[PDB]
Amino acid sequence: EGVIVNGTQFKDTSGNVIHAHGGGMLKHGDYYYWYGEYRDDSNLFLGVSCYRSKDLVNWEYRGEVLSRNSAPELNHCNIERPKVMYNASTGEFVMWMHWENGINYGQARAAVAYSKTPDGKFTYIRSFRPMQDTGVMDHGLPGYMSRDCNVFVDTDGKGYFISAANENMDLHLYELTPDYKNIASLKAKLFVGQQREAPCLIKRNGYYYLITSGCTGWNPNQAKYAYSKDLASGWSQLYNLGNSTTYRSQPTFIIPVQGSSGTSYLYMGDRWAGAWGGKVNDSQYVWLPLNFISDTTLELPYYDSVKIDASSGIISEYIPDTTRYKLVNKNSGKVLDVLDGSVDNAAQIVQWTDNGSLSQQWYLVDVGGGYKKIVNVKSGRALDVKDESKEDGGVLIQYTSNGGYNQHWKFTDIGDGYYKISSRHCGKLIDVRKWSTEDGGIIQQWSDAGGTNQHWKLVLV
Repeated sequence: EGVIVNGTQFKDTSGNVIHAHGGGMLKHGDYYYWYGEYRDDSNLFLGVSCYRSKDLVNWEYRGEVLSRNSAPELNHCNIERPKVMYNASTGEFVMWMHWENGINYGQARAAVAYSKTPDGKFTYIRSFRPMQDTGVMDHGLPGYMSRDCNVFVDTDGKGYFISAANENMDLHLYELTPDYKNIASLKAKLFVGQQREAPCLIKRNGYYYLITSGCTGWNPNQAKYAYSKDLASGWSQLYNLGNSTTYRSQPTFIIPVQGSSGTSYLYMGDRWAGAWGGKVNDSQYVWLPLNFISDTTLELPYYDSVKIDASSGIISEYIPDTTRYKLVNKNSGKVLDVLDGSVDNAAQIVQWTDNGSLSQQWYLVDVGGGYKKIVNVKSGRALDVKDESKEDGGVLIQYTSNGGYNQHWKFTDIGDGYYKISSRHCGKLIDVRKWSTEDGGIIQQWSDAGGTNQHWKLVLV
């Protein structure tokens, strides 16, 4: 039962609430290590927790690899977004983070630590604003500002540290020295004046990807991403990721989960309790699979429940009710299908002859109220009203799950095993365009006219 429930606080094997906010993860040996921080009664840095696991669902407490006791300046301060990277050369784990006074946010500096072991007590080194010796001044103080940050290890073995500089208006990508504990140079300035936060740096197939968020404090916002063949330059424009609120979360880290089947990239986020006036420690977590339609096209779907099999390297949606269905039109006798049985995103929904194929099989996932999610079997995509249309003739497609109302459907029994399936957005029914009785008939959205081309029978298979 490797299933995770988003919008909640995961519990460790001990039965206690996991506290690793703004955290990250590292895969070393046979274990996945989850690091993170958590405030105390005075909303100050208490400790940087560390959880260990092989299945990625059941987590074991391993103590605080870093504490407010680890150093004198760690006593009364703010530490957030701690990340851990491994060095092949040295063989020691280097840890980076964001340091603040605990009185204000004027000291936008990075902090470093390290340990010979992953779950061992780390030894704090120092806090500093990158390029302090260069003499450069960034808003009153010497050295580039460094708030929201993240780490990345390239294929060539070069370490990288990224953080928001120039008043969180610019992103700075710093190249680390071979030891990962210091900054060698300023690799590049990314997305200047665009004010991107909570950056996540990853790589797939000679393509670098930078998942960022907006700057709106606790309030969830529109996450975006970009790609490039080179870290120095060639970066693309920002492309929207997830919905307008990134599913009520903020991106924190993205790691590749490799297994026997292949590689699935896991997305980690934080549902900051600050949104509803709660303390940081009451923040919940949101984990989702990061899918790659193409080298340039990324997808971040929201599943209220996610199934993970770290062994096989598969991250997909968890369907509570695996019961398969066919939707048969009353007038045509054809069933709900996907054009050319495609698994592509935004593929047109059409009616077709009952041929017992996969594309014609659908799950039904309850989502509260009288509404439900109609999910294709061959492709985990959901029945979607294109562009959230509210008009007659609005085409229906299969699209990535995004919690949108244009993906919620209510079934209304009209008798004899037939239903009127109305959208939650406007209330219009699933309709076969022009009463079509042939294969490939376009499935659309239309007002309840009482026609038989709007009546569908639910048939178990």
